[PDB]
Amino acid sequence: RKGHMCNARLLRSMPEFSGVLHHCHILASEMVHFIHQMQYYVTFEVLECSWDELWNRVQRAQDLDHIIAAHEAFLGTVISRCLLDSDSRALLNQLRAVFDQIIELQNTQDAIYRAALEELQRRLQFEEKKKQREAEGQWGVSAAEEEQEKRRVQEFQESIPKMCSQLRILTHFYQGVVQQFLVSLTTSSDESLRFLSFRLDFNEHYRAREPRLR
Amino acid sequence: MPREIITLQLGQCGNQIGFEFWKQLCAEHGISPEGIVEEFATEGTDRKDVFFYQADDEHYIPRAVLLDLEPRVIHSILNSPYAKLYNPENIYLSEHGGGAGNNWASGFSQGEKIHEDIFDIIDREADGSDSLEGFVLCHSIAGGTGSGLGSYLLERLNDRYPKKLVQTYSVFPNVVVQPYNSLLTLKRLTQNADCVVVLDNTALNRIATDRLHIQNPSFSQINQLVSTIMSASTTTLRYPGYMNNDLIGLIASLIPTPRLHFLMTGYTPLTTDQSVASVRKTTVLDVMRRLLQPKNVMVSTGRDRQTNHCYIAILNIIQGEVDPTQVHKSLQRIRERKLANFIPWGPASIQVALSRKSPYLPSAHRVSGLMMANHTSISSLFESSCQQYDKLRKREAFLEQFRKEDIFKENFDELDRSREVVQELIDEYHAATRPDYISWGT
Amino acid sequence: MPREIITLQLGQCGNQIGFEFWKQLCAEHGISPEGIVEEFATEGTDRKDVFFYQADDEHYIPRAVLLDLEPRVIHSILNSPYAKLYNPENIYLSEHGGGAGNNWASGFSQGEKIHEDIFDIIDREADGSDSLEGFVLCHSIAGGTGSGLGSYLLERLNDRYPKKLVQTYSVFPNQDEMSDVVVQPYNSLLTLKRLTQNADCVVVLDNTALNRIATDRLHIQNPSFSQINQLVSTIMSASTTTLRYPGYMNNDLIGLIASLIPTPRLHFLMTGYTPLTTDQSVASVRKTTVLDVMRRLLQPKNVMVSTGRDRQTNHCYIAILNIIQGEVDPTQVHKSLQRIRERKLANFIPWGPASIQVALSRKSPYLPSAHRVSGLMMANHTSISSLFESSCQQYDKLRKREAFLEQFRKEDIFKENFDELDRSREVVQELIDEYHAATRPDYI
Repeated sequence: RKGHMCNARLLRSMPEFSGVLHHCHILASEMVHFIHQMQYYVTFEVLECSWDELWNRVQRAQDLDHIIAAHEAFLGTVISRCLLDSDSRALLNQLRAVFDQIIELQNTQDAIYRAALEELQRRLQFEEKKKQREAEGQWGVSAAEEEQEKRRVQEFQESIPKMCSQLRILTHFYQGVVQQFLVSLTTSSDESLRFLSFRLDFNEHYRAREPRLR
Repeated sequence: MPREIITLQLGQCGNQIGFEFWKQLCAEHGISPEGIVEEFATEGTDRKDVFFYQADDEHYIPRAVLLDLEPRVIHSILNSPYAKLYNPENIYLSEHGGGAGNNWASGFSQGEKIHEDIFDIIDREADGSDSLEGFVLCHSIAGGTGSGLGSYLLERLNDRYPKKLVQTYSVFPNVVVQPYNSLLTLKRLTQNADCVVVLDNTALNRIATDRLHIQNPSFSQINQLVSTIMSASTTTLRYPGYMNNDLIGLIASLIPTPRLHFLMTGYTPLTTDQSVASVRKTTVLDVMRRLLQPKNVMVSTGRDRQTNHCYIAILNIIQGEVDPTQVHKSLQRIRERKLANFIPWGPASIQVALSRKSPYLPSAHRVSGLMMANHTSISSLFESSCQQYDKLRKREAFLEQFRKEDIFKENFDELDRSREVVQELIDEYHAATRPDYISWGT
Repeated sequence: MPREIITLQLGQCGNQIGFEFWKQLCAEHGISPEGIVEEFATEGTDRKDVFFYQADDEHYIPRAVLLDLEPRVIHSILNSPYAKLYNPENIYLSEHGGGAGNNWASGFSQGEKIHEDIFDIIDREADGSDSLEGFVLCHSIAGGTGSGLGSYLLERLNDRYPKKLVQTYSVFPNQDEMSDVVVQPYNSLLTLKRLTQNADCVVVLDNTALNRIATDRLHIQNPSFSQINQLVSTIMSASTTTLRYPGYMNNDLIGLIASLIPTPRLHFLMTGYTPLTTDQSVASVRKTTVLDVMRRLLQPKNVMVSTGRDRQTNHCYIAILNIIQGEVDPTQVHKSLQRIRERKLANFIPWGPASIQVALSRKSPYLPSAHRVSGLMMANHTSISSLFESSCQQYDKLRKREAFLEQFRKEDIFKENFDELDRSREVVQELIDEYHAATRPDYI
């Protein structure tokens, strides 16, 4: 998220690095703003509660057998918010699809920043020779360097479209493509997951697009 | 690894607030006035290197820089009991005793004059920081140092540390060039700060007077309230928790869009310790209902009846004995009761995090709530700032004083473009309250 | 669920009634004057959420908004011991302490001019109350703010909360006593019109009756406006005793209004207290029978309503509700109903539903009752049609003779003519005719 807000300025000087930057920023902002509430939700579904539950369960052990269940209850409390059951593996796989989409947006932002830096390297790499030639007394523009710079600029302007389209898909998807997992999340029977469905927020394309969010 | 925060204090009010925040962090991590951690907080689970730089003399040296172009404020900050607590190498005072003179232009000129000095202090704080999340600049958009120096520091920090979060603490005035300076500080925050937290003096004073029963509030009480809000927001960073221990996550949660960086703050209970809550357990639900009440917000954001102000995102860090189950129930009840109205650019983002108040800092409330919410109502405060800037620029009110300074030397163009930026921010915040902010940039 | 009531105090008499009612509620719920719940009321059965709003300090604060155009009553309310009991934010004080000048038109103008401030306090109280049921407007029918500002506050409460009950503790003027305001007749008529139109139910608290009852039954020589406010506070604490202490019947204001007002428009209630005696009048080992209480309440010496003893208006109770505070035997309540019906201890309206309910409920534990049986009488009687006729005739006398007509015509409500006073007298006359019909078989 910080990179979608920051690394757009790594090469925010070419209009080819505009659609990709803005669209990938939309994607990252939507996904991160949605996951901001999910962070606290995960921190309380099985994180904040299960530790105290384990403390309470061990608080009544007065025998080896009495203390045996104390940690098993903490185990179940922690495991509850993982959906690791084979039956719960439908919602678990939906959530891991959300994690996979977050990872994919991470790779997309990595590609965007690479386009923002490696393609920004050509604008200054060729300036060393001309800068030294000016002091050395040379004049004119090298045809091989001018043609290479023209090819590099054309590549930065035309192939930036691959980044632009990928980031536009990201901007759409961060709030839209989450719907396959949200189909199960919209059917949240657990009151904690229903609270997540009530705060499935900051999407910019889920509440407006996904019916369950608005 | 410790996750430090670099704090840059600009102006007299900023330096006083920085000293108060350093003392609050010291009390939270159990650090004495010399920065030495108390015996009761030596074995704390708090990552004190996260909030303050840890001096090898067991002193929690806050990674804070106290900047004041007038020797009075700088001397008082270094004369405070935290003189030994704060590292002297991070405190710079402008030898030019002319100050910024309540002019954003003069403040910017002074900041440009000490651009190397501020960047050096920032780099030194990064050196003394383990895993620093970013730098927070605290300044007053209407003051001279606060506005002009905030702009200069923001530009220098954007040039030197682009990968660190840029937090701006705009302390609004309760100066004829105050409106041009407000525009300039708004432009600086919108251009070089990734997240700007609005601390409006009018609403802060109103809240303090209503709850603490303090008539004619001075800057000290507003600074204390701001320090309490900041400590509640930083309790997750100070005490190493399980989630949201870094400012980057909060910034993404409240300002997923860098331009709509206007983050409003809330404190619960918003009442003095003398305000005795009679056998009232401030529950997560109670704290949420009080925060859903606009009267508890310490920011004077215009409650325009024509503009449907809404919370783009809200994150409530409850410090103290707050039950995560009660927090989830409070979040659900606030969403259901629509105690927080949210933008169509993203659904009702109301997050409740159960956090612990620092054990060495006494927390009188079992469950308190600090809200960092990006709401479109702050767009009304942006409209107010733009209107003030336009009021000064259209008549060039104190545009002569800025014309003595570079930001308005040729004309009042710095203040004019600054007011334009403030108006653009207000319009963008209204769009963020509108469904089209997802496609506004598309 | 709690059902908070937004107590709106207008005028000096209204401010006194509101402050006294807040003090009585704090005492009965065991809330100290600082709002910090009294040590004896932590386990109190008082539904403090129901009657009082829980502030940030958890102070048992009734949702009371004191709005007066004269600073004297506002200062006295703020100088009472219960200042920290109620929320300060709901008290709006007009810096222009000039009042309405005993003119109902001027009072309505003041209420509308402070409508932003007063409506703000009303809406704040409604948002600060979980299930705010409605507004109770304590004001004086003869005052300007009490009559005029009372009308404005009742209309504002009806408009902001059309579904919320608008109860008024309107201090009716002394129809038998020469009012010091020659325009006080017009003010009384306007307050009655406000009770009939912008208020859902009006409890007429005639100061002449207050003085008469205090002097004859309670042996209080010359009851003061402070005395009337204290009596109103005691009567309110008696009526809200079942509000704090949850009972089995008549658990809400809407239910009491339904049981006491067969006609939605004819909700003007006369007041009575039983036994009507000074606290020094200790009933000597006198086990107050429920039938004996009914007879004493029906005794005119115990009624707190200055209803003209008009032989032309056949006073009869449209509905009779006996609010008993203390240890009352429910079987004794049934025996009381039978004895009162047999002996005709209470005369009922011929054109209204026969409502003689005997409900046993507890008093506020924090409110000590000197009498084992204390009685508050809220009766809809056609004798109120006599009091309304006296008020209407006084209003007509003021409008026709231009008595204080300079003050009446100085306000916009009567700028063109004494239209506000005339419409007020017409509304009062219509209500009086309807009430006399109600006591008559032909009302329905």
